Amino acid sequence: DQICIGYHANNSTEQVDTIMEKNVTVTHAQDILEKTHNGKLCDLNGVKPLILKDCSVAGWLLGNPMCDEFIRVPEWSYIVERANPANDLCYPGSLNDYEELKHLLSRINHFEKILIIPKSSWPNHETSLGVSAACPYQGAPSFFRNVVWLIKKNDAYPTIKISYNNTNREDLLILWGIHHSNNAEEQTNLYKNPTTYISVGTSTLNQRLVPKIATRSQVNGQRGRMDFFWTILKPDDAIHFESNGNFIAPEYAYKIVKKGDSTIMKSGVEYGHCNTKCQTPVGAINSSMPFHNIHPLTIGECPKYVKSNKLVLATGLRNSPGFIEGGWQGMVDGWYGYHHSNEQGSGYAADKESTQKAIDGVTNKVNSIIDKMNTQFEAVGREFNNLERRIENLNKKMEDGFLDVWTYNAELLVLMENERTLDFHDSNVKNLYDKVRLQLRDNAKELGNGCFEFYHKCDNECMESVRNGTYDYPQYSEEARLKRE
Amino acid sequence: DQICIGYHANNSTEQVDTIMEKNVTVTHAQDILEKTHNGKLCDLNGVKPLILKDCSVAGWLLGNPMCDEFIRVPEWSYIVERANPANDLCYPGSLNDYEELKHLLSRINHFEKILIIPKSSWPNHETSLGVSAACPYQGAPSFFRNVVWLIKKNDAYPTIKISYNNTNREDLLILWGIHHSNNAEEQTNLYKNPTTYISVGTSTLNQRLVPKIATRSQVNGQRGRMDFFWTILKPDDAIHFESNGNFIAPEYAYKIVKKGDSTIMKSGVEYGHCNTKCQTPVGAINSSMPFHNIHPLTIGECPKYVKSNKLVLATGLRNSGFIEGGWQGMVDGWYGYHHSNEQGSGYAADKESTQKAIDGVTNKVNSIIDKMNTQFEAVGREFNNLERRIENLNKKMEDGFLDVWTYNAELLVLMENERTLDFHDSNVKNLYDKVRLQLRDNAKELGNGCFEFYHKCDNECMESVRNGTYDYPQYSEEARLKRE
Amino acid sequence: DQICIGYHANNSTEQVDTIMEKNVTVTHAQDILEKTHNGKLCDLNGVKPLILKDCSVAGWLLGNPMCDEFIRVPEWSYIVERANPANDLCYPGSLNDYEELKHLLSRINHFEKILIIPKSSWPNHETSLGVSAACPYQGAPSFFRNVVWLIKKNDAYPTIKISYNNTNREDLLILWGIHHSNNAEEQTNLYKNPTTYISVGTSTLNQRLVPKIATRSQVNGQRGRMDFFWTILKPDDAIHFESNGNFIAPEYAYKIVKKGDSTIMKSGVEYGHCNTKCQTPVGAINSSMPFHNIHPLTIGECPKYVKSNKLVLATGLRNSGFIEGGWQGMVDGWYGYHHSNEQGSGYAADKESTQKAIDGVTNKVNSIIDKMNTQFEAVGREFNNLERRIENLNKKMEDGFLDVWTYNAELLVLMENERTLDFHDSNVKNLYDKVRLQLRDNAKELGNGCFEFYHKCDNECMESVRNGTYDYPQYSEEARLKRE
Ligand SMILES: CC(=O)N[C@H]1[C@H](O[C@@H]2[C@@H](O)[C@H](O)O[C@H](CO)[C@@H]2O)O[C@H](CO)[C@@H](O[C@@H]2O[C@H](CO[C@]3(C(=O)O)C[C@H](O)[C@@H](NC(C)=O)[C@H]([C@H](O)[C@H](O)CO)O3)[C@H](O)[C@H](O)[C@H]2O)[C@@H]1O
Ligand SMILES: CC(=O)N[C@H]1[C@H](O[C@@H]2[C@@H](O)[C@H](O)O[C@H](CO)[C@@H]2O)O[C@H](CO)[C@@H](O[C@@H]2O[C@H](CO[C@]3(C(=O)O)C[C@H](O)[C@@H](NC(C)=O)[C@H]([C@H](O)[C@H](O)CO)O3)[C@H](O)[C@H](O)[C@H]2O)[C@@H]1O
Ligand SMILES: CC(=O)N[C@@H]1[C@@H](O)[C@H](O[C@@H]2O[C@H](CO[C@]3(C(=O)O)C[C@H](O)[C@@H](NC(C)=O)[C@H]([C@H](O)[C@H](O)CO)O3)[C@H](O)[C@H](O)[C@H]2O)[C@@H](CO)O[C@H]1O
Ligand SMILES: *[C@@H]1O[C@H](CO)[C@@H](O)[C@H](O)[C@H]1NC(C)=O
Ligand SMILES: *[C@@H]1O[C@H](CO)[C@@H](O)[C@H](O)[C@H]1NC(C)=O
Ligand SMILES: *[C@@H]1O[C@H](CO)[C@@H](O)[C@H](O)[C@H]1NC(C)=O
Ligand SMILES: *[C@@H]1O[C@H](CO)[C@@H](O)[C@H](O)[C@H]1NC(C)=O
Ligand SMILES: *[C@@H]1O[C@H](CO)[C@@H](O)[C@H](O)[C@H]1NC(C)=O
Ligand SMILES: *[C@@H]1O[C@H](CO)[C@@H](O)[C@H](O)[C@H]1NC(C)=O
Ligand SMILES: *[C@@H]1O[C@H](CO)[C@@H](O)[C@H](O)[C@H]1NC(C)=O
Ligand SMILES: *[C@@H]1O[C@H](CO)[C@@H](O)[C@H](O)[C@H]1NC(C)=O
Ligand SMILES: *[C@@H]1O[C@H](CO)[C@@H](O)[C@H](O)[C@H]1NC(C)=O
Repeated sequence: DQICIGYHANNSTEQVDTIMEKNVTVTHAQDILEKTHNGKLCDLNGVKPLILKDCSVAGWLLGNPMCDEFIRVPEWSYIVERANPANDLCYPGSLNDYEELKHLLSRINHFEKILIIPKSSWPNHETSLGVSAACPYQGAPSFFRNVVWLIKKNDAYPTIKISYNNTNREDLLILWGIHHSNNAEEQTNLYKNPTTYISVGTSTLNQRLVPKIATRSQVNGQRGRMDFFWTILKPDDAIHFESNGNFIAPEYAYKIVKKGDSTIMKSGVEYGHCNTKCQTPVGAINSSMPFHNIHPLTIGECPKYVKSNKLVLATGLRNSPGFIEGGWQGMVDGWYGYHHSNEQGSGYAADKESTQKAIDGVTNKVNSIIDKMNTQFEAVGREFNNLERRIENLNKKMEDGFLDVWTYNAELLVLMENERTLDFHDSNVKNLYDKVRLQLRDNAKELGNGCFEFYHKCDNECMESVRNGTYDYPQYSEEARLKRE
Repeated sequence: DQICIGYHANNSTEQVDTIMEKNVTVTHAQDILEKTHNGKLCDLNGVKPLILKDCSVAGWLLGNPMCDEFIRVPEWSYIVERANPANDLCYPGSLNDYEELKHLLSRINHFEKILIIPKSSWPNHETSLGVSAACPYQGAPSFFRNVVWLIKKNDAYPTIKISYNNTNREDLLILWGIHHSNNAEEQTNLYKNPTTYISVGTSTLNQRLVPKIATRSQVNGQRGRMDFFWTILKPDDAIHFESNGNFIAPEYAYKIVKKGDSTIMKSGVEYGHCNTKCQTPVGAINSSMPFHNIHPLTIGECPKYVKSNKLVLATGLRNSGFIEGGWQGMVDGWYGYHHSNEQGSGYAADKESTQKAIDGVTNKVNSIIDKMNTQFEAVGREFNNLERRIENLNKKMEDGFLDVWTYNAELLVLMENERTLDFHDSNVKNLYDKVRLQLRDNAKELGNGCFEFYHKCDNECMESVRNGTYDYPQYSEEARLKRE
Repeated sequence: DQICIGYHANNSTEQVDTIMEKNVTVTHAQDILEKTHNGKLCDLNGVKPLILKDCSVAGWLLGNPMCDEFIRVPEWSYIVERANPANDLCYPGSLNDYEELKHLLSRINHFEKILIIPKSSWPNHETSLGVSAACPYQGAPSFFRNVVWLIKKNDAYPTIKISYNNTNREDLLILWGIHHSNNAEEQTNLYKNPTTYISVGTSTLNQRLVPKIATRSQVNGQRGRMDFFWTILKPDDAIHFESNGNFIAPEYAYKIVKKGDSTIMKSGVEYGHCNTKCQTPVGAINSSMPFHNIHPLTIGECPKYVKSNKLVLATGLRNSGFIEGGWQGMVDGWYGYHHSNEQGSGYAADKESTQKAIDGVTNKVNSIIDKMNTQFEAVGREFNNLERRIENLNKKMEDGFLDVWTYNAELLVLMENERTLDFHDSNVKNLYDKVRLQLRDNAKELGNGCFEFYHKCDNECMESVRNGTYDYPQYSEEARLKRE
């Protein structure tokens, strides 16, 4: 006749590492690292991204003939660009502050193309001959759709003086450019005048562009270049152009309303008609876990990126194949409990109160570590050019330093807390064993294995009497007194 | 006749959370989060700020007529500027490298205006016509006080060639500028010469400026523009100017002595006459706590900013089981005993056990506070509209450290509070063990944290049990015959 | 008559602090902070540094006569410049994007100087008169060796139009330059061409340079200046120069193959002919420790820099559940017993319990060391005077991380030290409870961790209780009357 107190055992193969012990198989565990993604590019917080297909932001904006004339998506959360975009700037050249303009255009709440300077405005210049082979539409020479390459008319290029007053209530993005000639003959042939200039003026802008006529390498079959420039014209301000040649004049402009900032994501995954709080170039993370290892360049409210394959928190008990030699595989209905083997039968019992008290606390342990990382803001990727490598290395030092801080702190926290959890489980059993110690002072002997040697007989009902804390010690005290022999 | 053990209880309503348990009332606690500021702007480590009031750095350096002429103070710890300063470049234009100038001027050990090029130095040029409505003073057109807008004299503008050798043993901040005419007629009207230049050269400078005669939009009623430039002439170098028009010449310069940095603060709070090691745009912080939630953009040896409303550390016992709860009747300690005797009944406290615990939890709180390193850091936003990528980097940095310090501080608190509550429980159970070992069969294990005396213990006996000097041989026979 | 459960004591003078207790003398400890360096500049992962000595990256690159040697290292891992290199640009001027060039050049896999434009290519110009006293060689006017200063021939300077196609499969770093003369006479007496230009064109480059004839200050005896420029010619592109005069033309160029990044180190210590994974400006760190306090500016796979001077982890026990403890006699374990009978008295140790403690504390120490993730990094200052806002961002980032690692590492030591000392206390209590449970009735507990055998037990039964093989029915209640 004896009563026993032990812990639970199941068939789990999951192991956890603690600060002092490694590879400790436990009954229950919880990974706080997310490794699952959608494999698709989703909407970010309800807004659809801008997916440019093998075209760059410059190509799309300036109107490369090989790009969708109108995306007519007025709003986007992020811009999706392929790694090495194909079409780009068909006529060789450059766009000023490109990387800044891209940051400006990463998240837009209104985008609408408008016609600010119609070709009718150029009565003494040729608007139809400004085309090239480097800019093709269906094999045919063409040019950027949103600008106008003006050339001489009647061997004469009269000085242009045109102004546009932004009557709209929205800011305007206005793009224009300068054509660099190749020799003096080419200069006079397109623009009668040999010495040329472009002057651009707004309330904040004061620009003097002058063409550079030199020998250059051939790119897309052209040795000349075209440098482009942009400005943001505020409501009720006016832009003032003046030139006598080499002018790539604006024809269309863009109404921008910008309330937020994002980044240009470089990815090739397809739009999945989904929504997500966190987008990575490889797929979307819908998770609440504090840490992830999917991809560094996330956008949105994301878990912290760590260099870890697994971060498993123990939520259970040491599994089995110290007074309590091991756990009971037969106690399938509890975490802490009792065992009896009286004259009538032998059975396994579970301590509901002690069990729930621990299940609540251990889940509170996981939820605390999970939910205290409520610090989730917005994020960005890569945005620096070839002569900005020092700032790029700055961003990399930062990302790596944060990588090291989160990974050390997360891996150590799991190790420190898992040691405490397993200890917390050990202390719970010992207090239960001390509960029956005080209930059966001399009416039972200390066997030492977590079991108690009943001098007197207990029925299955007396066993539930030691359990339930409903046992009378003087009821059987004299029987134990005689059992001493 | 019985003896018991029990922990102290208060009227405290303070609640702490642990890693496994939430909303646990305690008798004592401490918040390691600073939440208060003095509501004023103060001297930082003894040095008064420079409060440009509705003036920008540009309009104070150049002489805007609506800004303060004199530099009252030769040194400052930080600059305070309003959000959208009203008096800035009154004539429309620009100041080169303005953010870097601002950063340079943000903390200065010595600033002193000096006249470098007297207005007498310009005999064949006009020194008095160079005003504008855009820069008004007392109802009349004026201009920046620290430079000169030279104009033609007798319909002629002789090519200027002037040099200034720095003989001041300290660096000099020198400013000049270029005037952008509006049309070829304006140009000859102010400077007879239609094509003009400005050549500035030092030991390190090689600059050539040319006006941009072009149609611009009216700002402050002018379509002209004035671009200003600057430089730091070293203590034995000379600056050489040459121009034949459009020259905004330097008249005054500043002797600079720079030994530290500390960004421009944007606040509208008034200057209280106080000192602080830590200044925010809303107020100053006088604290030794590790963490705070006052403002992101501090200056000085400040606590770490976190996104937390409170960081409370439990330093006491759980407030009102095996001990059946706490004793609100206990007044003179944290761990105590209960005499229940026919001679007398009362409460007593373990003097050493309590003091060992209050010293430890005090060491726990003091350790968390004292291990924080405070480095002088000036957090400010110093990037213009075409510098938004670098601003994003700074944001990511600020935001990352915020997320680290908040996560650590929140989890440190939860974790150490679970340990603090179990540390009180272990110290209590050790007192139960001391009494249990001294009286095995002489006392009875009631199980509710109390002992049942078979023997009748004097109030002198009761102290001996606490003193750890009970003699089981004294009346072990009493218990033998009592067990019936 | 007595057996006792006690712990080890030694003669260690090492103290560690804990979250609740300070200056706790322990038996064994481990400092996880590295403080020692060999005092030499070493190779990084088997690659030699490039130790420019009193020469700048521009002097070495452009071929300063005073620079001691031509190109000698074909691959490097980092560059070593002296704080203020003495040589640099012997003729006064500048080099465009010098700090971005120094970044690219910081870690180069392949580097080879090649002759791209021989002097035979300048028939109608003079390639021999392009010298200056500023570049002095051996007491004689000289000049940069990798670039040629072209001068008129027969009072004529015919326009240069020249193209170099990159026929190599490696990229080519090409440097050219422009000379700013001082007055219109010097311009004619050197280039016989009053208005001059320099156009440089590649597949990506489209430059126009025009001299600035202007009064400047004397540097190294020259009021003139030379501004140099560089570009990277890709493997099948060609560069095209055109120039009326003032051309400092490329003679030599460098084959570049770049496959990783580093930074430039400012140090004066010398090569030790050693190899390391981690390099500071004062020496090299060969350590697995997670934290170090040597220098902030490290290149390589380094530990985290912290401000602390001691991070001592505790691996043993307190030094003078036995109340006194402090058994200086025990030498072969941490936990053990002590016997007392007619044969004699001596100390014994528990092998199974002690070993699991040593396994545990060392696995903790290893876990703290081993869980640190080290990335290759290069901490250096790469910003100029008009970049001090970026420098501050760097400083804030560095200083922000220093504060993060210092606090967390300090609390880690403190928290885990106190938990380890207390877990050892649980282990000696596990031994006492095992002994007390077996001696159910035949023995009394004295209170000091010891047990009084009423029925005196000799050497033979001491091993049975120790081994857990104690036979309770074998000898029992022999002398109940010993208690009387
Ligand atoms: C307008 C044109 O086609 N010019 C070509 C030139 O013809 C001259 C003619 O226009 C003029 O009236 O009379 C002179 C003789 O007095 C010439 O007959 O002949 C050159 C020699 O072959 C051509 O150069 C070639 O240009 C090629 C590129 O063609 C395009 C281009 O597709 O980019 C043709 C475009 O029509 C033209 N654009 C405009 C707006 O007129 C451009 C433009 O000239 C350049 O892009 C500006 O730099 O050029 C190849 O580059 C080829 O290698 C080159 O020989 C002239 O195109
Ligand atoms: C010096 C002056 O007042 N010029 C005004 C000009 O008068 C000319 C006269 O100076 C010359 O001798 O003879 C010609 C005819 O042969 C003229 O009579 O007349 C212009 C037409 O109204 C004025 O333009 C107006 O300028 C306004 C601004 O006035 C100020 C200013 O307050 O900024 C007046 C200042 O005295 C003057 N500064 C200097 C140093 O002389 C400036 C200066 O001209 C500009 O700032 C340079 O761009 O202008 C308004 O802008 C108004 O809209 C405009 O019509 C000439 O001011
Ligand atoms: C060859 C000669 O005699 N030139 C005369 C000048 O030497 C003299 O002005 C003086 O120039 C001095 C430095 O002389 C060099 C130099 O840079 O070291 C000597 C070089 O031969 C010469 N290089 C060329 C390509 O001609 C060089 C060059 O002229 C300048 O560097 C152009 O910037 O000058 C020194 O700086 C003296 O302080 C200065 O007086 C002038 C004026 O008298 O007449 C020249 O004939
Ligand atoms: C463990 O027990 C569950 C009970 O449903 C069973 O489904 C599962 O297959 C078992 N796993 C192994 C490895 O036996
Ligand atoms: C340089 O060489 C290759 C092969 O000869 C040729 O394809 C290329 O066009 C050349 N580039 C120039 C600018 O001459
Ligand atoms: C643009 O139009 C409005 C209304 O006619 C006017 O007030 C404003 O001054 C104009 N801006 C410019 C630069 O012309
Ligand atoms: C996202 O994760 C939560 C649990 O973290 C889950 O309940 C939810 O179904 C997931 N979202 C989608 C679209 O499946
Ligand atoms: C709690 O007790 C103290 C005196 O011990 C008293 O000053 C204080 O007002 C009391 N607080 C409450 C809420 O009763
Ligand atoms: C400035 O003054 C001192 C003494 O007159 C002189 O030694 C120095 O060369 C001068 N510096 C310049 C750039 O003229
Ligand atoms: C700052 O705080 C301390 C501690 O509360 C206080 O004694 C003092 O009055 C305050 N004084 C100053 C100068 O900040
Ligand atoms: C402590 O004992 C060791 C021998 O193991 C000895 O080398 C050392 O000098 C001793 N230190 C002191 C302070 O006695
Ligand atoms: C680094 O330290 C260990 C231990 O002292 C040593 O065995 C090893 O030789 C050292 N390696 C180098 C390259 O110095």
